[PDB]
Amino acid sequence: VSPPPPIADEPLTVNTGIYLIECYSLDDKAETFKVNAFLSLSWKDRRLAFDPVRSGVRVKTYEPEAIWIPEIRFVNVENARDADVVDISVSPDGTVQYLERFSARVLSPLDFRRYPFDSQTLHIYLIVRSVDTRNIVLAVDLEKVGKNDDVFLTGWDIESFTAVVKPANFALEDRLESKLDYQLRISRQYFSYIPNIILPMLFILFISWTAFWSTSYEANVTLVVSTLIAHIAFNILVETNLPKTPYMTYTGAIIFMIYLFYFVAVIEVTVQHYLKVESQPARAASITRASRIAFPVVFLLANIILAFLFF
Amino acid sequence: VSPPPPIADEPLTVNTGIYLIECYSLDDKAETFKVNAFLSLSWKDRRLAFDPVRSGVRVKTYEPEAIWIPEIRFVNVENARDADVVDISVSPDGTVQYLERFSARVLSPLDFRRYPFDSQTLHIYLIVRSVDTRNIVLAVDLEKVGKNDDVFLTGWDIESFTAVVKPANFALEDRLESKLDYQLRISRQYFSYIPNIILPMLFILFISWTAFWSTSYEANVTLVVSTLIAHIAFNILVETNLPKTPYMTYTGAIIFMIYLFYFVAVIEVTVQHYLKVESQPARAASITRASRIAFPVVFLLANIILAFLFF
Amino acid sequence: VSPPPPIADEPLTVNTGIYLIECYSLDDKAETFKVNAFLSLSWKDRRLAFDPVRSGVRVKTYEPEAIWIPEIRFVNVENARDADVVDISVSPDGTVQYLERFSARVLSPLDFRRYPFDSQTLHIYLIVRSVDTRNIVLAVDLEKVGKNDDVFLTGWDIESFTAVVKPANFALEDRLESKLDYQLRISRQYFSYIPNIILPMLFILFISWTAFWSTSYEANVTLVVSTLIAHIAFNILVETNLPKTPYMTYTGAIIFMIYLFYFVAVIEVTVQHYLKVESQPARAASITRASRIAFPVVFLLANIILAFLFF
Amino acid sequence: VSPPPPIADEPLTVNTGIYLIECYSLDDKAETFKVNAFLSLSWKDRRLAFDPVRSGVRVKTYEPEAIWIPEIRFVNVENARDADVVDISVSPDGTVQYLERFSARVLSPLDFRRYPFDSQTLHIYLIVRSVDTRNIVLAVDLEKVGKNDDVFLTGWDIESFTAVVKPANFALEDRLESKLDYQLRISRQYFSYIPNIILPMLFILFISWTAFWSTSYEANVTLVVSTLIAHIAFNILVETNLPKTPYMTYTGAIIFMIYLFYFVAVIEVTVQHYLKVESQPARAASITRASRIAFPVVFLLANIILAFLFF
Amino acid sequence: VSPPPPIADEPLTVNTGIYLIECYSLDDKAETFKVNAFLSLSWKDRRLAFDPVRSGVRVKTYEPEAIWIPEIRFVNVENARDADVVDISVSPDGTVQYLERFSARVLSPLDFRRYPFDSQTLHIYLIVRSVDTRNIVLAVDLEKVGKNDDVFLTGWDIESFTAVVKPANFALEDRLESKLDYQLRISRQYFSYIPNIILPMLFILFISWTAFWSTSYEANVTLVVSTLIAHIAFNILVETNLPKTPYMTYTGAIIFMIYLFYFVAVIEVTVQHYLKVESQPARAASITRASRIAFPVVFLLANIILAFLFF
Ligand SMILES: CCCCCCCCCCCCO[C@@H]1O[C@@H](CO)[C@H](O[C@@H]2O[C@@H](CO)[C@@H](O)[C@@H](O)[C@H]2O)[C@@H](O)[C@H]1O
Ligand SMILES: CCCCCCCCCCCCO[C@@H]1O[C@@H](CO)[C@H](O[C@@H]2O[C@@H](CO)[C@@H](O)[C@@H](O)[C@H]2O)[C@@H](O)[C@H]1O
Ligand SMILES: CCCCCCCCCCCCO[C@@H]1O[C@@H](CO)[C@H](O[C@@H]2O[C@@H](CO)[C@@H](O)[C@@H](O)[C@H]2O)[C@@H](O)[C@H]1O
Ligand SMILES: CCCCCCCCCCCCO[C@@H]1O[C@@H](CO)[C@H](O[C@@H]2O[C@@H](CO)[C@@H](O)[C@@H](O)[C@H]2O)[C@@H](O)[C@H]1O
Ligand SMILES: CCCCCCCCCCCCO[C@@H]1O[C@@H](CO)[C@H](O[C@@H]2O[C@@H](CO)[C@@H](O)[C@@H](O)[C@H]2O)[C@@H](O)[C@H]1O
Ligand SMILES: CCCCCCCCCCCCO[C@@H]1O[C@@H](CO)[C@H](O[C@@H]2O[C@@H](CO)[C@@H](O)[C@@H](O)[C@H]2O)[C@@H](O)[C@H]1O
Repeated sequence: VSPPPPIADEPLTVNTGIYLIECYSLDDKAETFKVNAFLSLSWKDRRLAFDPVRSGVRVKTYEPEAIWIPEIRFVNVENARDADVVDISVSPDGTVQYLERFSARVLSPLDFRRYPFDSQTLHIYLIVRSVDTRNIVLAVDLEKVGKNDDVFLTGWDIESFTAVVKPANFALEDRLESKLDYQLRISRQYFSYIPNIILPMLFILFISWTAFWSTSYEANVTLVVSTLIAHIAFNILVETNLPKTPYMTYTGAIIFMIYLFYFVAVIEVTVQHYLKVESQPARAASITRASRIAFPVVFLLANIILAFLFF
Repeated sequence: VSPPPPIADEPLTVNTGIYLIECYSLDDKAETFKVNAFLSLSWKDRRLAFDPVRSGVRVKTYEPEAIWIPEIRFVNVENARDADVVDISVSPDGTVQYLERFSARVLSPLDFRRYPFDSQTLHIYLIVRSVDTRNIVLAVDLEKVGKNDDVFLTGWDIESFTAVVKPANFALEDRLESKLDYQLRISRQYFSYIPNIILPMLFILFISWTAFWSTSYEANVTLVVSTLIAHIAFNILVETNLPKTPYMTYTGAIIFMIYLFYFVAVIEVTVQHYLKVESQPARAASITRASRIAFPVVFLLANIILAFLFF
Repeated sequence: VSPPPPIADEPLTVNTGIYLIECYSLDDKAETFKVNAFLSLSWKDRRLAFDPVRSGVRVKTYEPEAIWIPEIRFVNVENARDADVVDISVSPDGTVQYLERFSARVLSPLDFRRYPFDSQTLHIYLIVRSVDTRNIVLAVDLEKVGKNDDVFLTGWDIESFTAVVKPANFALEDRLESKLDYQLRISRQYFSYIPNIILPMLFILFISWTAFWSTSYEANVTLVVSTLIAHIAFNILVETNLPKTPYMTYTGAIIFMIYLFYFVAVIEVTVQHYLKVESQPARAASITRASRIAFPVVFLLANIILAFLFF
Repeated sequence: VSPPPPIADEPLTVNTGIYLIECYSLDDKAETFKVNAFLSLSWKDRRLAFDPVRSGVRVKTYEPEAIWIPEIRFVNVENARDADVVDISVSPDGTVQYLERFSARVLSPLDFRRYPFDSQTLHIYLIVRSVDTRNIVLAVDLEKVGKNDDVFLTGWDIESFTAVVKPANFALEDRLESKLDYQLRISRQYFSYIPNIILPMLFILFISWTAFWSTSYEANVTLVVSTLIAHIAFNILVETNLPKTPYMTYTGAIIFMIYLFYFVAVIEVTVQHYLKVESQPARAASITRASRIAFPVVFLLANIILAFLFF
Repeated sequence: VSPPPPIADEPLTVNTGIYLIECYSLDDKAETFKVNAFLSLSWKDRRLAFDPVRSGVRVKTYEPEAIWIPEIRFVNVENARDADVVDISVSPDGTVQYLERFSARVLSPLDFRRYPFDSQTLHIYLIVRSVDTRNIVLAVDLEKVGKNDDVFLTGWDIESFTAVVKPANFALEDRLESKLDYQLRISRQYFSYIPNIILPMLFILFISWTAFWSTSYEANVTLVVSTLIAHIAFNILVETNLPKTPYMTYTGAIIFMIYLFYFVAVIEVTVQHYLKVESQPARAASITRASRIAFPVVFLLANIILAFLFF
């Protein structure tokens, strides 16, 4: 057992395919997902030719250790995948059809910029390293790339599973390495974020603005500080579900901005009271009357500007 | 070792059964459960027959590696199942009886629409892929489907464990695949949700409505905002136990609706105060007097409407 | 290797012992615990007998695979136990003494009715399934059931480790199965629940009742609603440590009842205020005067009733 | 392969050492720690002795399965340790030197009485069970007990790693068992508890006592109940990092005591107000004036008593 | 199979390289990180030398078990690494080129002093232990130390991966041990700490200082105590992400200092009110007027001092 030798001096082509049976645990924080799939491998090995006549059988079945099998590995996994050889078929010419079922935890960065209205392309990268007597090179048999209909990934919509057909070939520590990019295209179901986070967060903000219709300092201070706190809670909640990014995310921004609104609300509440104590309620009155319009208007304007920047 | 060949040209029939020994860890968020069970397999292998009278043994026992065993796999598992072969028996006509004990973690989607008053059908899907010299096909021996009496799944009632007797047969990458649907029917015990979540949540809401019997703005603001905060707490608690769905859930909806009630209460409290400061207590008085009835009534109507839409 | 055949036509008796070396991770929520222990098996295999004299040896040693060993399994485990065969001895008349050291995660339901003053019986169930040429049956050699003195199980007191001597024998898929019940009797150390949960929870309740000595609506509302929120916190704390049961638990009931106290307190606070605004302080005064005694008395009466019902 | 037989009728002596390479994950709640270490074993096997002059070689090598090796096991682990045999040397007189590198998770109870100013003695117990043809007995080769200089265990100082030289020998199920006690002496770095928990907790308490310089019931009620809540938070935080003990811990006590202070502060705030409403401000005034001194003094005295009881 | 013997009496040099394919899970609390990489080993074994001419190949392939391979291990890992041998090549003069792909969890202490503006040096320590017939010694082939371009470690910037070329050699239990230090230089992306923790924390503090423009005790008590509570929440949040250190961290220090601010704020609020009740508003007035400037100024001075001490 060692690689099949060249008729001319060509590289050995290994045809690959991945067929997804299960998708689970897309973990936003860790940036990983779990996959369970068929991996198929095919390649010519002429040493394996045989006569159906002189051997009885149209196809031969072999056990893994009886024949050379190319060492395909995944790049972006945590551990070597878990693999069960399902079947090895050789047709008389010596074409080998290899089928395994595997499960793995795959590393794959997400772009959180438009969370929770984002989409992602997950990758599974197949690789192979050339041996000394010859160069091995990968290809996609499109016939054998797919996914079953039930493959659901909680909280995500699956758009498509396809491979980039042309391998990236490169040198790595003095041997040739041939790498393939399988892509799984998903988009986040943002639905639930609406009732669970966004609206509650808006409600509490609007409740704060009722301070603009009140001349009670002690009341206002309570309205504004209390809701501020609830906002902090949502902030903390939302940030425990995301990893820490070196860029602002869309929700992140809305969340941050809204602090500014609480801060300016407190100022207004403070100024209004101060003026009142100093015996000038009319200036106060018209600062408050303004705020009733200004706050919602600037809040709306600022949001449109953000949606534009982000989307 | 390779498949037993056809007398005529029929498929090979593998009879299967699953007998549950343990059920644990129905995890709502992950949408998985753990199972520990007997898997039974039976099929005819004529190469293995013998004389009942001549042999003087009724039956005969082999070690897994000595005979052909069909590769049965689970579709919706995380990893290949953990299996000990318990026993393999071959009788005179060459019928093999195979028995393993296995544990696995099974993926199976839940419908959270009626949570926490919901029911589910868990699935375990057995599958086999045909080989080159013949097609393998699955069937259910009902005699060998079941579950022991103590199988308790915490926080759920077990209704039934049955198999859909007719396999789904289909082609997958150019070979026939035979698949069976075992169903575990369960329903959630909603009991504890009542004292732990629902009632507390109502109590704090009703406490909010005491503001309708109070002319103190500062008091009301404290009543209404305080309880709203406790409501957010229950909301966050509830939503950490569920996964994120693209559809409202029953509890989800009640929770969301109740925000609307707090918001409107705050408005009323604001309006009442405003009119009082503006020297018109009698309009204020009759808005509050209306609210004493309107709030409980519309809360009751809205709930009946919801239970009707959901159930 | 296959089962030793009957002298007459008797079943094969396997004597068993379990000797606990470690107990850890009694997890209330999952209802499981971890064990590490010796498992000892003994049975007669006549094919293995020998003359003491032409051998010059009292005993003989074997490696697992060299002789027939009965397949004992645990019923109520997650996965097949982890086992090291420590030693196998065969004495002249062919009595085999088998000793293994194993660890396993055991499933075992708890009765949370009297938490945290509760006791439990943990079970480890040994089983064996009969083969075709004979019936195997389990027994307990009391000599070899025990636990070492240091076996401590955090937060629990260990009462006793004993086996029910008589197996339950029954049929399961057309073979006889012999099952033994080892029982580990424990009771919860309730001590810490007192200063960590119970008393705090009482202190905040009592603090609430100070509203009965205050004519300040604003003050009272603060007292009552504040402490109610702390109560919710302890409620949430407590319920994250327990699984969800279809029955009320003792702590659960105290917790729930207390909500009723807060609710009625808020009513009283409300009524008192209302009457005062409506210029009748004397009715108010005697409702409050009553409450100072009613609340603590009815609280004490309701608790005695509950302890009675639960204990 | 079976045990080397006695020259006279002596027991076989296995010399042992443990050399720590890594210490991590001292988990207070689980009462476990993880260790990575060399385990060294030495014993005389005469069947293996050879000549140095004629052999030309002065030491001989072996693979594990080629010679008898005593089965040493750890008592207080979760699972059998993970072990790579590093090397096995045999010298001319047939002395074997065995070396393995292992990792394990070790169970070892902690005394939380003085937390977080506490010290602990972790234990790793080695054990061996005698075989039928002779008794095996353990000893410590001090030359081979130690730890590397970088062995750091987060949040703990390492004082010393020594073995108690004399084994405990005892019978267990009719065989002799020899057991050795390796001790790892550590003490907790309490530093960070000071700024993270203790001081904040004192700060909020002191803030509570400002009520004693205030004649505002509403203000006071807010001061006291608010801080009491923050106190509960620190309580809950602290108790999630400890396991539940059947004894008071030092911090636990301070934490519990402090509730008593809040409760009495609330009473005082209540009494003061009551007297004021009832038109007697001078009794009120001198109760408060007393409390300004009493509170801090009794708090200081109570703490000295506790430190004394605990330390 | 055993070590290749010296031409003269030289040590055997093993050349090593590590080439990172993946970095993930830098966990601050556990002080560990996960790595996935090529490890390459090279050394001369003359027994394996061969004539290019007579044998008709310029390279020679072996399976691990067929030749001697030095036992290289990592020092600071949790468990033995997970390794596939990728390839073993022997050239004519008997130079062996070994290549494995491995994954491991590496322990490596972090200096938290400047968190979250900190940088770290992660280490992977390769080691080998000499055998009896000769001394093995490690070196770095710089040709073979590297990392691929996509190696991203979430929330960290990767500066460089280099090896200190000169081994530390030392004796351990009477054998020579040769150890190499591969260093991975990273610095934390502090960006998101700004909007998520730092600014919110400053906002709530500034809100507190509005109390300095308010003569309402009851209001002030609410501002200062509310925000103090929010600060405790940020404190708790921050400290659950960090392990417990025996030194103050930068954030740690800001956070602690800020408590001092709240406490002094409360005192001011208290004194102001006291003086007012005692009929001297003018002292009060000028204490508050001072505080409006003192607080922000001393806050700013104290921060410059801190940055200076820490950076
Ligand atoms: C004034 C102060 C107010 C402070 C309020 C702060 C509220 C704190 C809420 C945090 C709740 C923590 O739990 C929140 O929900 C569940 C469900 O996804 C998750 O719990 C579990 O842990 C992680 C795993 O790393 C998650 O990825 C998640 O899938 C789940 O398995 C958390 O990641 C967190 O998102
Ligand atoms: C003002 C805002 C305040 C709002 C704060 C909301 C408080 C949120 C508290 C979260 C509760 C902690 O944990 C919540 O409860 C239980 C459910 O029975 C689960 O807690 C369990 O703890 C352990 C096991 O004991 C983990 O294995 C965890 O994954 C989960 O099974 C979580 O999945 C989560 O849903
Ligand atoms: C309106 C006010 C709302 C306030 C509500 C506040 C509720 C706060 C929730 C309490 C948080 C405790 O949640 C948890 O309790 C138990 C049981 O799971 C935990 O005990 C352990 O926690 C972690 C590890 O330490 C998990 O592995 C868990 O399975 C358990 O072993 C505590 O460590 C704590 O993390
Ligand atoms: C109105 C009242 C509000 C009260 C609110 C109380 C807030 C309580 C917040 C607690 C947050 C969780 O607290 C922290 O969480 C994690 C951090 O990974 C820990 O979980 C883990 O527990 C064990 C092992 O499982 C330890 O090894 C620990 O270091 C940690 O890794 C907890 O034991 C605790 O350290
Ligand atoms: C994985 C574990 C997750 C951890 C979850 C733990 C989160 C705990 C959240 C803390 C609850 C906040 O508790 C908060 O205390 C103070 C601050 O207002 C309040 O107590 C309050 O006294 C005053 C002064 O504040 C007012 O605001 C008034 O509203 C009253 O309720 C409450 O309004 C409440 O909002
Ligand atoms: C007035 C009192 C207010 C007190 C409020 C205190 C609230 C504290 C809330 C903190 C909740 C825990 O904080 C965050 O939540 C969890 C939930 O998956 C996240 O999940 C995990 O926890 C930590 C620590 O175990 C890491 O292992 C991290 O990599 C992540 O996997 C972390 O980001 C955690 O830091």
